[PDB]
Amino acid sequence: DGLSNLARRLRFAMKEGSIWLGEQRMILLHTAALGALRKELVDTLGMERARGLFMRMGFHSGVRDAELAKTMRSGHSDFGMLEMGPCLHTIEGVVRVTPLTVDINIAAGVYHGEFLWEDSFEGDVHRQMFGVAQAPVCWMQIGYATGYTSALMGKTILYRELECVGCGHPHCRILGKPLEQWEDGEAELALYQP
Amino acid sequence: DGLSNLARRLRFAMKEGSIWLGEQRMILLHTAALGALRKELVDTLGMERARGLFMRMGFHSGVRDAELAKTMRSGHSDFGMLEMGPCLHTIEGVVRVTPLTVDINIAAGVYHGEFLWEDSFEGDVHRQMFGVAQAPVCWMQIGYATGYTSALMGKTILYRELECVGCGHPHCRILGKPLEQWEDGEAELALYQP
Ligand SMILES: Cc1ccc(O)cc1C
Ligand SMILES: Cc1ccc(O)cc1C
Ligand SMILES: [Zn+2]
Ligand SMILES: [Zn+2]
Repeated sequence: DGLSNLARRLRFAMKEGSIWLGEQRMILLHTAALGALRKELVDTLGMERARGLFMRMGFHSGVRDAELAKTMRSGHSDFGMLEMGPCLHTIEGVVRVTPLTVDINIAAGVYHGEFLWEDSFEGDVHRQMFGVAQAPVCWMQIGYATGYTSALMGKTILYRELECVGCGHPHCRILGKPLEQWEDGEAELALYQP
Repeated sequence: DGLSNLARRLRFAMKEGSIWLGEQRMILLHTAALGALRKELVDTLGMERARGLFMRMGFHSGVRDAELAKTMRSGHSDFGMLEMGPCLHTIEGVVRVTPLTVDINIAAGVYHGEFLWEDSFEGDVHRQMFGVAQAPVCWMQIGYATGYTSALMGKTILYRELECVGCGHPHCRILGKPLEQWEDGEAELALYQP
């Protein structure tokens, strides 16, 4: 439903050699190509520095998709507004999202969201070049959620992966909530600065 | 155009959150998101380190798409083979290509090709993050042509931008030819090494 609706805002304009999602120009990019960039970045700047670059890239994508969802706001509930995010992420072929428990009220600054991630392109791309890892590896995907939800709520909303396919788990699972409700929220917020 | 022929190799499966072009998984990525990453890489590693990283990412994309083109060899001419490169580059929303002159024989190792680039995503976004540039800026786009053509020929075909919108130019213009037919071809080839 949310997919069908938002999918109509994705258009291919070959006569411009361009692709548009709402107001934003998009490119189709091979995950292998992004994966080899990630490898170079990790290999030369280190896992931590690379994680941040990607999280902030994901952050701007999410902010942009939130602007797009903001225009499509009429008739939609707060949850329906939130749902567009997972939907765009899915349309963009990034990940398949299933909302598990979602508590939102934008007026009241209420947000607590848990989501299932399946077929995370990031997790199964890190795998093909690093194998399994200690910490969660879907950095760009997390930044997108963070970006999208913070833009929607008009306040800092951070996300963490509780489990991730690149750690060896069967799925990625994420939790989003306001900066105040994270035990190390200040360290988390830092990663989103250049 | 044969954009039609290749269009059938692009399959969107939203009900799964994935996009495949031939046998490569793809994502739709906001050019503004790539722009932000590009900005951080320049500021942190310099113009030339970054240019290298993008050329190499583009190179990987090109090599993968030439693999797709090869499965569609059918009863195509060498030029018709060559032509799927520009077609894929246009399907992926990167740029629209116009051949000026194309001289190719894969068997004999001959290649000399000049093209127009219109509506370059990469030139357009570089200007938005840095302004007009001193030298051509469609790094990822050049690497793709290089990678695609080199993989198709089984020999190193390097491309250079003679003109670029990122420079104040009303369009981009490129020249591709074998390594040995460039005077500086050994220092150009260096950028394709991590
Ligand atoms: C809000 C949002 C957007 C995209 C996702 O993958 C997940 C979430 C939670
Ligand atoms: C070969 C090839 C591939 C992609 C382009 O944009 C241009 C050329 C010439
Ligand atoms: Zn993950
Ligand atoms: Zn250019």
